[PDB]
Amino acid sequence: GSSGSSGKNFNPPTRRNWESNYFGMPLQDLVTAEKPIPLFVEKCVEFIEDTGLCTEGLYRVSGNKTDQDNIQKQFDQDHNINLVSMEVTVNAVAGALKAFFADLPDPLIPYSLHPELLEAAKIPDKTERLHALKEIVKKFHPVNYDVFRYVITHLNRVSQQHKINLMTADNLSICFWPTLMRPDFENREFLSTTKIHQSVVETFIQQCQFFFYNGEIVE
Repeated sequence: GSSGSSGKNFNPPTRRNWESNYFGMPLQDLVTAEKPIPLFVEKCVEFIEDTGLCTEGLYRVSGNKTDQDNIQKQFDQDHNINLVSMEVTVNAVAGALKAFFADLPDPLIPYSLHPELLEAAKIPDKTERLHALKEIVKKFHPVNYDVFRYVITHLNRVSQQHKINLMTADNLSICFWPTLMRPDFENREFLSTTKIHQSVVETFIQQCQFFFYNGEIVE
């Protein structure tokens, strides 16, 4: 006899910027007809609201970054994760939510709707301005359109209690400007137009309800 074991040995593989078969594929592929909106996003949105929507600058202030690391990682290795169970800091979940949009292979807003969004934002008639933006947002991809709406739907809630999260529709519209649209550092190489863009985004949120909800025109 005298049968004794010694154990086993091995070495882990390599690691690159990231490892996932989703990043490469477009959202349209990642998501399904049944659920066009990505869980990750929702889980992050519904979470914040559930854990109270009065977190000082949920987006403006993130605090730690490591928190987001596990948020995306753990979620990657396990889609059945429970943010609540982790008991992380709202600020964290907030950032992780955006990061996703930043990873997207393409910008939420297409280049074929850049001038269309501004041309409808510079409109004099307040009402018309909302209508044009309500009809233009219809051209938005049937995959991103759903999300874009869900996201904003939450922002509006944050702007309401800005007195707490010190964040208004305008502030949020800017804090999301990066992802929503990531132009080239050299955006001044050509004629510069009035800061109408910022207004566009901000507007959508402010009047994000009137669009469908038909809520009175707020100010």
